[PDB]
Amino acid sequence: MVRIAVAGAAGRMGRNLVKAAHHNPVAKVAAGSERPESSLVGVDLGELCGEGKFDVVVCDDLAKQIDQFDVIIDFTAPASTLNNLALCQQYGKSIVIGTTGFTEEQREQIDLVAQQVPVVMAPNYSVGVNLVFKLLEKAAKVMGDYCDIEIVEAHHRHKVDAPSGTAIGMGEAIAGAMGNKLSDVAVYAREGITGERTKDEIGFATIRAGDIVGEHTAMFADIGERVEITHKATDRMTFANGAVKAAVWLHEKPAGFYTMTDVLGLNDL
Amino acid sequence: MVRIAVAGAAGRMGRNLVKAAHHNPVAKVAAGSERPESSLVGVDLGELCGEGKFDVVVCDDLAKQIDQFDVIIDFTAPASTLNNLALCQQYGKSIVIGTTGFTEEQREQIDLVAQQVPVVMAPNYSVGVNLVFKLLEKAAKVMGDYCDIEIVEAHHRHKVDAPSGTAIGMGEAIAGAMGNKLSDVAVYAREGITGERTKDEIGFATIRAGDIVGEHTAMFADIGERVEITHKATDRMTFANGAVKAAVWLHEKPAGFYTMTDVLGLNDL
Amino acid sequence: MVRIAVAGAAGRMGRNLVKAAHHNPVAKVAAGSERPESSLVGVDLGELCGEGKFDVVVCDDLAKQIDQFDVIIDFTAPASTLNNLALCQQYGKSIVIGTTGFTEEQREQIDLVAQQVPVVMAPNYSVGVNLVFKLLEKAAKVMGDYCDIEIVEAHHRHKVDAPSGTAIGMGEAIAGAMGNKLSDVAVYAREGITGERTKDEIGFATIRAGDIVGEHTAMFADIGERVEITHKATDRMTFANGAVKAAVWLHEKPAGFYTMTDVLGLNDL
Amino acid sequence: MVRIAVAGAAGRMGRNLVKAAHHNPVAKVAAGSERPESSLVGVDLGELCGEGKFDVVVCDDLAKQIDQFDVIIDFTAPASTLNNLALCQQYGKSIVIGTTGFTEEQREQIDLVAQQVPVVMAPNYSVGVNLVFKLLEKAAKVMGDYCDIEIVEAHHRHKVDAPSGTAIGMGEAIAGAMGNKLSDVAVYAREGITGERTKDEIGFATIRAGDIVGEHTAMFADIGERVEITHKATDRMTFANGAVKAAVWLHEKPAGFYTMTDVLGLNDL
Ligand SMILES: NC(=O)c1ccc[n+]([C@@H]2O[C@H](COP(=O)([O-])OP(=O)(O)OC[C@H]3O[C@@H](n4cnc5c(N)ncnc54)[C@H](O)[C@@H]3O)[C@@H](O)[C@H]2O)c1
Ligand SMILES: NC(=O)c1ccc[n+]([C@@H]2O[C@H](COP(=O)([O-])OP(=O)(O)OC[C@H]3O[C@@H](n4cnc5c(N)ncnc54)[C@H](O)[C@@H]3O)[C@@H](O)[C@H]2O)c1
Ligand SMILES: NC(=O)c1ccc[n+]([C@@H]2O[C@H](COP(=O)([O-])OP(=O)(O)OC[C@H]3O[C@@H](n4cnc5c(N)ncnc54)[C@H](O)[C@@H]3O)[C@@H](O)[C@H]2O)c1
Ligand SMILES: NC(=O)c1ccc[n+]([C@@H]2O[C@H](COP(=O)([O-])OP(=O)(O)OC[C@H]3O[C@@H](n4cnc5c(N)ncnc54)[C@H](O)[C@@H]3O)[C@@H](O)[C@H]2O)c1
Ligand SMILES: O=C(O)c1ccc(C(=O)O)o1
Ligand SMILES: O=C(O)c1ccc(C(=O)O)o1
Ligand SMILES: O=C(O)c1ccc(C(=O)O)o1
Ligand SMILES: O=C(O)c1ccc(C(=O)O)o1
Repeated sequence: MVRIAVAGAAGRMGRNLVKAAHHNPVAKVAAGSERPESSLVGVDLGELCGEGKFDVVVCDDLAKQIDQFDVIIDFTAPASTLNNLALCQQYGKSIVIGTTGFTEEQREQIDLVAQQVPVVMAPNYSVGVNLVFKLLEKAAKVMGDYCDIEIVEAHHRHKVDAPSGTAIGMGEAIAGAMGNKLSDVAVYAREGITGERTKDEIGFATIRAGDIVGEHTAMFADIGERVEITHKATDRMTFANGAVKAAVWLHEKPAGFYTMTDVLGLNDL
Repeated sequence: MVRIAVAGAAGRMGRNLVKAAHHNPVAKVAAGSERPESSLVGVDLGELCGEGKFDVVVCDDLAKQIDQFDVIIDFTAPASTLNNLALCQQYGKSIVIGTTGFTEEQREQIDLVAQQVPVVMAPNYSVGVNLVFKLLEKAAKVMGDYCDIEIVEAHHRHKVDAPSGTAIGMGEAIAGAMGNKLSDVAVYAREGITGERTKDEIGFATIRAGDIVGEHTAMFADIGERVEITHKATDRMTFANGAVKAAVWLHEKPAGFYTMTDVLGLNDL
Repeated sequence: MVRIAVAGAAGRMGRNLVKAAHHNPVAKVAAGSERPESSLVGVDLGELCGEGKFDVVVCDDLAKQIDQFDVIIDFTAPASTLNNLALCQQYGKSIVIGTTGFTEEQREQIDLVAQQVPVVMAPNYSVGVNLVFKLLEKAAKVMGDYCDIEIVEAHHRHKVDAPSGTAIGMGEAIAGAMGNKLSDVAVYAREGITGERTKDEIGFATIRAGDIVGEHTAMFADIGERVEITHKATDRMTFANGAVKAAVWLHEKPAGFYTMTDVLGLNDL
Repeated sequence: MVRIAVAGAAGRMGRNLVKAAHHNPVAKVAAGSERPESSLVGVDLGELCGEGKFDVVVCDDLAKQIDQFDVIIDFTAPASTLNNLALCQQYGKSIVIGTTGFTEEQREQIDLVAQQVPVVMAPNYSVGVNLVFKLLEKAAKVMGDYCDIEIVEAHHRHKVDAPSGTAIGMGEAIAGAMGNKLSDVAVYAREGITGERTKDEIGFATIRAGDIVGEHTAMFADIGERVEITHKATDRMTFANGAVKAAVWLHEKPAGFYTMTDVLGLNDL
C-alpha cells in the first residue's frame, strides 16, 4: 500500500492524479496541497474530484502532512517542485516529477538531490507513448535504412507549438536508433515545388483541429508495404495513470534518477 | 471514333493512359510524345506499355502528328502542358489536362484559352474523388461555419508538388460552398510557434512516402466530434480510365472549361 | 420552459443528460429514475454528476413524479423504455428515445404508440452522424451499384448490443437509397470458409474495446479505389446536448414519430 | 542455384511468385502447376506473367516434373498443398507454404510431415508483418494484462477464409507472449446481445472488399488511451519476394518446421 501526496491537487493534472490514485488499488490518496492563498485549502480531496468523501483535506503545505504520505506526485511549477524535493530529502520521501520548464541550473539541482532521494522524472508519463518510443526503436533498426519515415500528429485547436513535443520525441527515438541526429534529417513543412523526397528525411505532418487530445502515427513506408505505429490519447487521465504507476513502483526503491523507461521495464523486453 | 494523343507517354501516368486508350474501342491510340532529349522517339507506343506493336511511334513534338489526333491527354509538367494547349488553339484540337503544380498566372492562362478550346481540367480523374468533392460541399454547408477544417494527403515519394492538386481541389470545393476564396483561408505549413488556430483557416498536411498512389482525408472537427471523409487510390488505371472517358466525352463538345464533375454528370448531387 | 425527466440517470448517458439539461437554459432537470433495486434511489440528481444540489431526487419509478415533467429522455434498456412510453401515453407526455437493441416486434410497437404520443427516436443524437446518414445516401446512389459496401464500428467495452444502432442506421440509409431492404443484404458475421463475397451484401464488422465513445466507418470499395465516410464521437456530451435539443424541440409538437433529421432540419440536403 | 516449382502458377500469388523467382538470380523457375481441368495447362510460364518465353510449361501435376525442381512454393488451397507435401516426402523435396485456411486436423498433419521434410510455413511472407509479430510480443508484455486487445483485418473480395491467417498469426504471437492459448481467448463473431466484453478475449473483426491487398491492425485499448500497430500490404510482390527468399534459404536446411521469423533472423529482436 503506497500513500500518495498530490501536489497542487486543484490543477488540471492534480485533479486527475487524485482521481487516478483513487482508482489504483495499490495506492491510497493520503495528502494533497494547494497554494496557501487558495480557498480550496480545507476542502476534502474526494469531493474535489467528484467522487465522494475520503477523510483527507487539501492542505496549504505538504510539510504539514509529511507523516501520512510515502511518495509525492508533483505536476505544479518549478519553484514549488524544488521545495517538495527538499522535503523528500529531509524526511526520507520519494517524488514523481511531471513539472516542466526548469532552468538548466534547476535541472542540475534535481540530478544532485536524486543521488540521495528516489526520484522519477519523465517528459511524458503515458504508458502507451513510452511503449511506442521503444517499438519505434525496434522498427527503425529493422526497416529504417530502406523505408520512408513519416511522423503525423493531430492535436486540438489551442495547441500553440508545431509539431508536438511527442512527435519530436518519436523522431529522436527513430534517428537515435539509426545513429543519426534528428535535426540533420527532419523536414517540418512541405509547400510548393519540393522536388523528389530525399531518402533519409523524416517528414512531419501537423493537424490542428477541434478538441483532439492527441494522435500520433509513425509510418515506415517501403515500396509494396508499410508499417504504421499509432498512439491515441483519449483523456488527459492517461498521463495521471502513468504517474501513479510510477509512484507505486518508486515506493521503497533506492536513491536514483529514474524515468518511465525504468518504470515500464522497456530495456528488458 | 476519338483519336487520342498521349503527352509524355513514357511517364507513370502516360504509360497507363496509353494502356487505357488501347482498352477503350471508342478511342484510338493515335500519337504520343516524350521530351525531345529522350531517345524513346522512334519507338512504338504499344511496345512501351508492354502490349505488342501498334504501328504508332513516340514523336518529340505532337506538332508533327497534328493530323493524326483529335484530343490530347496531358499528364506531364506545367510548361509542356501550356505548349500543348497552344497547339490545340492553333489547330482546333481538344485537351484533357491532368498535370498539377501550375502557378496562379498559368491557371489564368488556361481559363483564357478554354474560352476558344474544349478543355477538361481536373485535379483528379477518379469517380470517388469527384463524388467526394460533392460530399464535401454538403458537409461544408452543414458543419463548416462552426468546425475546424483540415485536409491531409499522402503520396508516393516521387511527387514533386505539395500539397496535391486533389487536396487543393477539396479546399476549393469547401471554401466555395461557404462563399469563401481558398487563398484567403488556406494554411500550408505549420512550424514552430504558430499560436492558436484561427477559426476560418483550412489547414493542409502533406505526407510523402513510398509508393502511395494517393490518399486524401478532409476532416470537419467540432468540440466533441468529427467527420472524416477519406479517398484512397489503389491503381493509376483509376485515373487513366477516367481521363480517357473524359477525352471521349470532350470530343463532342464546344469550347469551355470542363471538370470531371461535368463529365460524370455529378453537378446536381 | 421544458421540464425534463432523465431515465436511468446514473448511467453513462443518463449522467451526461442530467448535466446537459442543467446547462440548457430553456430546460429544467425535473425528475430522474434508476432501477428499483438500485441504492442511488433517494440521492439528489445534482450530487450524482457533482453538479451541486438540485432539490430533485432519483425515484425508482417516473410514475411517482409524473406531474413534475413534460418530456422523458430515455437512454436505458429496451424493456424500461417501453414502460416509459406507456407512461407517456397514459399521462400525455413526450419521449426522446436513445435506447438501442430493440427487437423488430418492439420497434413496431414504438411506431404504433408514436401515432398517439410525440416521440423522437434516433440511433444517434449527434449532428455529425445525422449529416453522415445524408452523405451516405448520396454516395450510395453514385457508387453503391458498382461497389462493395462495408460498415465497421468500434465502441467501448461495456456496450451490450452489436452492431451498434448507429451502424444499422447507416446500413438502412444506404439500402433504402438503393431501393433495397437491409435485412436482405446484411452480413453480420464472417467466420471460417465464407467463400467469395457476394455482390449486394453489406458487411458489418464490430470492435469492442476500452472506453471508445464511438467510431463508425462506411466504406464504398471498387477495384482501384475506395471511399470511406467516418464519424468519430469523442464525448457523450455530443449525444446528450443533441437529445436535450431534441426534447426542447419536441415540447411544441403533436403526435408523431420524429428523428434527429427532423429536429435538425436535414431532410432535403 | 535453387530450382523452384511454383504451385498454382496462374493464381494472384502464383503469377507474382513466377515473376519473383525469375528476378532472383540465385533461383530459377523450373516448374509450375495448375488445376488439371484448367486450360493454362500447357502454357509457357514466362508468357503467363508477361515477361517472355522460359521454355517451361504449366503442368497439371508437379509429380510429372519432379526431377526438375528442389523446392515447391505453394500458395494455392489446403487439399492441393497437402498433396504437394506428400510429394515432397516421397521424393525428398522441400516446400514453402503460404496457403491459409487449413483445418486444425490438417495443421497437425503438416507438423508431422515437417519432421521428415524441410518446411517453411508462415501466414505472411512480408518483412513488415514479421517485424510486427515481434512488436506485438513487446506490446503484449507491457499492456496486454490490463488492455482490451482487438484485431481488425481487411482483404479483397476474393479471399475465401476469415479471418486472415495473418490475423490469426497476430493473435498467436500476442496470446503466446501472455502465456495463453489463442483458442481459449479468441472471439471471431459479435452479433446481437453479446453482453459486456470479457477481460481476456481477443476480438477479430473481418472486412472483405474491393481489391484490398491486405490491411491489419492490432489494437491495445485501455481507458484513456490506445496503441495501434498497423500493417498495410500494397503489392503482392512483397509476399512473393519473401517466399522466394524463403525457398532459397530452405534449400540448404534439414527437416523441420520453419517460419519467416527463422528465415529473416528476427527471433531475438
Ligand atoms: N504528459 C505529461 O507528462 C503532462 C501533461 C500535462 C501537464 N504536464 C505538466 O504539468 C505541469 C502543470 O500542469 P497543468 O498546467 O495541467 O495544471 P495547472 O497549471 O492548471 O495547475 C497547476 C497547479 O499547481 C498548483 N501550485 C502552484 N504553486 C503551488 C504551491 N506553492 N503549493 C501548492 N500548489 C501549487 C497551482 O495552484 C495549480 O493548482 C506543467 O509543468 C506541465 O508541463 C505534463
Ligand atoms: N489529375 C490527376 O488525376 C493526376 C493523376 C496522376 C498524376 N497526376 C499529375 O500528373 C503529372 C505527371 O505525373 P507522373 O507521376 O505521371 O510523372 P512522371 O514524371 O512519371 O511523368 C512525366 C512525363 O511527362 C514527360 N514530359 C515532360 N515534359 C514533356 C514534353 N515537353 N513532352 C513530352 N513529355 C514530357 C516526362 O518525360 C515524363 O515521361 C504530375 O503533375 C502529377 O501531379 C495527376
Ligand atoms: N442514440 C444515441 O445517441 C446513443 C448514445 C449513447 C448510448 N445509446 C444507447 O443508450 C442505451 C444506454 O446506454 P449507456 O451506455 O448510457 O448504458 P448504461 O448502462 O451506462 O446506462 C443505462 C442506465 O439505465 C439504467 N436502467 C436500467 N434499467 C432501468 C429501469 N428499469 N429504470 C430506470 N433505469 C434503468 C441503468 O441502471 C443505467 O444507469 C444503450 O441501449 C445504448 O446503445 C444511444
Ligand atoms: N502466406 C502469405 O503470405 C499469403 C499471401 C497471399 C495469399 N495467401 C494465401 O495463399 C492462397 C492463394 O491465394 P491467391 O489470392 O493467390 O488465390 P487464387 O485463387 O488467386 O490462386 C490460387 C491458385 O491455386 C490454383 N490451384 C488450386 N488447386 C490447385 C491444384 N490442385 N494444383 C495446382 N494449382 C491449384 C488455383 O487454380 C489458382 O490459380 C490463399 O490461401 C491465400 O490466403 C497467403
Ligand atoms: O487504338 C488502339 O486500340 C490501337 C491502335 C493500334 C492498336 C493495335 O495495334 O492493336 O490498337
Ligand atoms: O492530385 C495530385 O496532385 C496527384 C494525383 C496523383 C498524383 C501523383 O501520382 O503524383 O498527384
Ligand atoms: O448507435 C449505438 O447503438 C450507440 C451509440 C453509442 C452507443 C453506446 O455507447 O452504447 O451505442
Ligand atoms: O493472411 C492471410 O490469410 C492472407 C494474406 C493475404 C491473403 C490473401 O490475399 O488472400 O490472405
